[PDB]
Amino acid sequence: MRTLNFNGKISTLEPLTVTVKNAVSTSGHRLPRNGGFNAAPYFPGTSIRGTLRHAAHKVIVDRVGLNADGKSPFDLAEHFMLAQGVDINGEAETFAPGEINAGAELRSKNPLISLFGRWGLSGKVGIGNAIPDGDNQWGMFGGGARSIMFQRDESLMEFLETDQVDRLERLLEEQAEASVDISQIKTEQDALKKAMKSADKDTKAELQIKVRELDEKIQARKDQKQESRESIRRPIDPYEAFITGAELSHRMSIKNATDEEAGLFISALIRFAAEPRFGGHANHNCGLVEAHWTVTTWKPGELVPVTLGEIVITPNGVEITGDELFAMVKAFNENQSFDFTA
Amino acid sequence: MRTLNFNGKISTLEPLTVTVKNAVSTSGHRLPRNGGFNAAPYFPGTSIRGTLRHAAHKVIVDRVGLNADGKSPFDLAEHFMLAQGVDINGEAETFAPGEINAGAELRSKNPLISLFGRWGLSGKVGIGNAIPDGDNQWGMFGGGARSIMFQRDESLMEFLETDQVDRLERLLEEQAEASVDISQIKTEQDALKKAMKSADKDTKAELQIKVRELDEKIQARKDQKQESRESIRRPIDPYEAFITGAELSHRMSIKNATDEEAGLFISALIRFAAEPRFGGHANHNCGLVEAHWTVTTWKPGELVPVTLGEIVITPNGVEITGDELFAMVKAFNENQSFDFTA
Amino acid sequence: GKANYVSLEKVRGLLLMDEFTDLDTVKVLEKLANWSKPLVEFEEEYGELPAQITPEMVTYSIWDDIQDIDDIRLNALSANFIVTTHAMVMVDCMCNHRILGDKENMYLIIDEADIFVDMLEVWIAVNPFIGMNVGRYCTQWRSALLTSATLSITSTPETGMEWLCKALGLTSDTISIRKIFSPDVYGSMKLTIAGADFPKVFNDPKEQIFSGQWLKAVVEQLSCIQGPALVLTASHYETRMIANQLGEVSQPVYIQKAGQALSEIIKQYQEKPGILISAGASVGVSPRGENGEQIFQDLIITRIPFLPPDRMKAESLYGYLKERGYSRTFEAVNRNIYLENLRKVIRKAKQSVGRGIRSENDTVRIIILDPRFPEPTDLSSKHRSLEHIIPVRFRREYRSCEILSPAYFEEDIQC
Amino acid sequence: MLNFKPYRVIMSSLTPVVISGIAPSLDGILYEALSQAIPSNEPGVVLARLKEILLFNDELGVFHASSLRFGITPEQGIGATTSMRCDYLSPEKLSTAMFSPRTRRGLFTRVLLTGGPTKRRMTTRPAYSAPYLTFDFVGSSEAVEILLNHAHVGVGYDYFSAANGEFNNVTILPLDIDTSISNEGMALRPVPVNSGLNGIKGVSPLIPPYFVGEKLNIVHPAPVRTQLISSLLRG
DNA sequence: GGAGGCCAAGATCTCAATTTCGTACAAGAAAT
DNA sequence: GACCCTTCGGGAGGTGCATCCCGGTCTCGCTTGGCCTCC
Repeated sequence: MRTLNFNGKISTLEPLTVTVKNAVSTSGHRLPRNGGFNAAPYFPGTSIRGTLRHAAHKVIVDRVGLNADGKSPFDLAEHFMLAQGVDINGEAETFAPGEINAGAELRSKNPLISLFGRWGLSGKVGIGNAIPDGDNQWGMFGGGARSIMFQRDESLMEFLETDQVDRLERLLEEQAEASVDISQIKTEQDALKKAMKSADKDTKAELQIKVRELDEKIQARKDQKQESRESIRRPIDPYEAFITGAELSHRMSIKNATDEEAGLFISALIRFAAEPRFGGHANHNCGLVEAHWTVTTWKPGELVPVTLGEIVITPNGVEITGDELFAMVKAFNENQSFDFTA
Repeated sequence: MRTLNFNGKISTLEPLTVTVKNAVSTSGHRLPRNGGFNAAPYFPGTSIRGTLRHAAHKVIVDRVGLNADGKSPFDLAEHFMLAQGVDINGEAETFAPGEINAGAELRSKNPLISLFGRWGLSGKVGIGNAIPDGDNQWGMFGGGARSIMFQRDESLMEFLETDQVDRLERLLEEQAEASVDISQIKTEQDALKKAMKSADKDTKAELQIKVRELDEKIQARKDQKQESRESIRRPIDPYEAFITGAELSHRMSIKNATDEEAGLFISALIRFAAEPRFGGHANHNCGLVEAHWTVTTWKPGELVPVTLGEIVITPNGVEITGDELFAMVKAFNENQSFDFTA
Repeated sequence: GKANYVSLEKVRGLLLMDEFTDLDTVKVLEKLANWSKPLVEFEEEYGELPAQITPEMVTYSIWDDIQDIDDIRLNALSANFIVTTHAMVMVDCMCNHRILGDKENMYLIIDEADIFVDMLEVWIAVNPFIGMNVGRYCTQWRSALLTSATLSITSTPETGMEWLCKALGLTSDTISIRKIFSPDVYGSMKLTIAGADFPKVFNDPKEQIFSGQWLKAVVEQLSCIQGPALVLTASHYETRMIANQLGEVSQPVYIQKAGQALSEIIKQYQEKPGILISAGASVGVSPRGENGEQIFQDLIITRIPFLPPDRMKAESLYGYLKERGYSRTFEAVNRNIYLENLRKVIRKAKQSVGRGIRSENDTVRIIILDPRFPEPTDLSSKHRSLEHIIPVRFRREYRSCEILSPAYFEEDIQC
Repeated sequence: MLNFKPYRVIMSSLTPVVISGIAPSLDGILYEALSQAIPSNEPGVVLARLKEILLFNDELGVFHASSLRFGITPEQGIGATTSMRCDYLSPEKLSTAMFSPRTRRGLFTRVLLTGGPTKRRMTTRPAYSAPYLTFDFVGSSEAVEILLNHAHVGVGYDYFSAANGEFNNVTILPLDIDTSISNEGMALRPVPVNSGLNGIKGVSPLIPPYFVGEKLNIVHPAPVRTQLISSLLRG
């Protein structure tokens, strides 16, 4: 068992963005911040870890074998336990505290669960956050605005029947009237939210009620729009993302990694390199990354770690250089004693 | 017999978090604050002390090694004596309580117990809290959400048979039903919290007991779910951690230390640098640290520090500096007198 | 320099002829041709200073060099107590192997070494840790003595001089001594500091706008002074805004124009003491009178001279630590540079306070109008180091001080 | 043997302070610090060297070192926190790599962490988290500053193990009146009952370490005492 | 066939609730 | 083979629209006998 540290950089091919419920607020979309509003945003280790765990789950599904017409020989409980560590059945063998070698048999038979952990079983893999290199390297990408297709180019209107043209007329008049009414209501709402700043606690209750009621008024005003519930033409709030070519330092660790588990992890990185996507806004191709990792193992009691090799994920291929990385991959590919079932 | 004071900085390679029962409330996971929420949090010296005691125990077991049978020579009693410090078999040297300097035989024979005491025997290693130097060096990390794997990627639905695509449809319908029910139950619960705010005292106790009945009703609705038990589309609460690259100031000290005990401590530090992990959330690689410690000592007979060397733990290696530190480490390594047993 | 930074082949320009009818001290014209000696005594001879300024004698050999300049270097070398500028001691060790040879005949004494370091990072930069170089230089001599009035951040030697222990690379083992010597009875000092409530200095610092409320408060406190005072602002821009906002109700206001020379305002101020608003300046100077006496009972440090944030330094140091291999985040480097700038801020404000007292009989009223100066009672303030500008011997007066705009001055019943 | 002035030392509290019934006295902190500086567990030598840096009241048998008094600011005050020591039986601690558990049928007998002598000890201890800790003492300022800044001493209980009461930014300021033993008849430290100082009766030794020697009847101040930081800096 | 070794029950409950560091000047050169 | 002499003034916008919603966990800090294997 070796402790492998993948220390390396994620270069950004297309902006790297993520919406975490914690970070974002009503002020707009913000990246998860390194402890403060005026801090360097980091790409969370949670998103990277989930992407790699799903890549490893697909690696396992491929490695066992797609039988039938592509259906994998795994139930839904197994897929959830392998990819998210949640047992829907509850039949997962909960290791009562104090159990010696907790899950050692499960770790030996399920290298994936050993790597990415479960409830009551520590995951050997720790996927750290990707911290950017240098000031800036983040920006408000996306954005823009929905425009009515038929108000932009008139040729598409030759493809619309008369009744559909009158439908568009009614839809736009409805959008305008709803916009004016909702905007007046929102002006009242933001004046009320300005009255928050005069924060007398006794008033705050009456203001939260008097603003959530005005937001229900907004919802009801939208609900009576026969043609379109939502205004079709509207500016898109931009999302904060790491710019293209941004260098994000990444640290990943596998504690006490067997050659089988480390080979599974390297195969997960290999399959991730096919679709090296991190985060969301994949409609704008956000998340495409090329990443290079230096694998260094550290024998405990030795003052220095030794370098096993380098994993380079690039659009031109995966360069896994190093005798020990290939040894790990071959050992994982050649071990037939993994039970991923219940 | 020199008091080695190690003073130095821990730089946080990946966020440094810890769960403490008092610090964590229903409002969310917060670091220990030593005051209110506006105070500066500290990484407890207890977690670092436990980590270094575990590292020292690993050093001791490796130095002892295994028997000819391939089993560790330590039993449960000795293992808990060296790890937790509490006597389980009731067989320990109960020194007189008025003898400050007692246990010299046990201290010499067991340097681990000498550094980190057992019950009834004061230890000699005092670890401090990692005190941050800045003002905005902590934040809500992790969190995110446990996205349903099949609602995110559709490629993962080409690997499920229909009998499991219907178990997926049933588990999502169960999740939505249960979340609606729990939503209305929590709404009634919060209205009851409001009536506790009133505390008219006519029937406040009964209002509390019906709140308890409501939590039981939450657990009943959450046992009616017969496919899953927990909602899988769970927003993960963020945990509070020290930002990446946070300079935390650390004081450790071995008081009245033999060269053997100090060498054992330095070997524990060297082995800890193999996996320099403090605290939890190791799934997100949290706790990876690099730390430089200036090892000073007190001049014999005066109140002056003399610097003996530096212990620079980095991912690139452990840089022990100073000839006296090497002398201590060699003295601990070479001494064939330790009997880590009864 | 080179004589008074001059040459000898081309002195004939400033000999007698019609081109300039200076006349007056005609003797100088003929003696200066063979006046090998440096600038200072020129003044001791005469104050006239004819032929207009002649700061560098209407230009001389800025980098073109002179002939037989060696003789001046020899006159320095064989002379026992060599007095130079910090410029010569760094050119010697960076420019070329060694400008001035030495082997057991020379002993660096870097006085005001604090600014000898603070300027070191500007030459090219300390992005590659150029400091290390000069550190070996101090070692290479028999002994280098780095002293300063502000060679400390704290009153403790080994905690406060660690910026010297960490910038030049000299360490305890090779450090001969690390000590602070402060007199106990040296002068007197009344401290008045602006509290937390005091109006914020910068409404918006980035684009350098000074909040009008702070300007009004500062002019108000300036006009309340009943005697000559020395106002040490931080920027000449602050000097200009404060001069604009002042109505000159007080005795003559003397202003340091951007890029002016302080000594002209000094001698403007000796003839008629008044209120002197002079940003920058200082560098170890004092508007002392003719025989020598404290001619400004008040010294107003409007704002602590906080150094701007320097993205160039942050990105350069991050580049060097990324090529060297250290795994530190950019934010950590930003914090390190911020702390180093805070240390240089404390040193600069220690120089500012040193401009108040220069004799044992001096009695100075120090007026800090900055709302960010730590109050005595606010020990958890971010800038808690900033009371180290005050000497230890006046720290009682720091603890017993007048606060103009204090905060939470009520009585809390949960005592 | 050295001249001694009345000083007040105020330190920024970094960790909650577990008070062991009697308020931690500054002489006990200084006795731990000198027990480290000159490595010595023998009380006599450490006491002798403490007398060289701290004034010792012969007529009372106590050091001129007042008990802990929390300095509370208008922003942060004295708070009730719990110093919580929990045993963490990690999966690596519960592994055959470290120890040989008793075996039956190849199954390793799990450790009963719920109860028993091998349980997960959850030791909660009242701690007080105030922004500042202040002590009054009569002694050498440089020596006490050096000890408090560059020694592993905290305030309260189990700082050598639980790192409770870690402090930094030690500021020593001279006092005009000795408020280390007595203040208007109110005891500011553990004093003997015969001293005539009124306070809270208790059983303790007078001189440090406060867990050895015969524990005699003493009068000690309120274990938790709070003062405004402004009033403490007034001097 | 008496020693482990795992597992279920014991009735009660205290209480606490958050919105963004630092903004410059010099003086002085035998040069990189 | 020496200078000449360096231009004005205009005029600087208008609108539209700012989404829907999930879904917030297990624990456990103790002791005892009952039952089940089993040296």
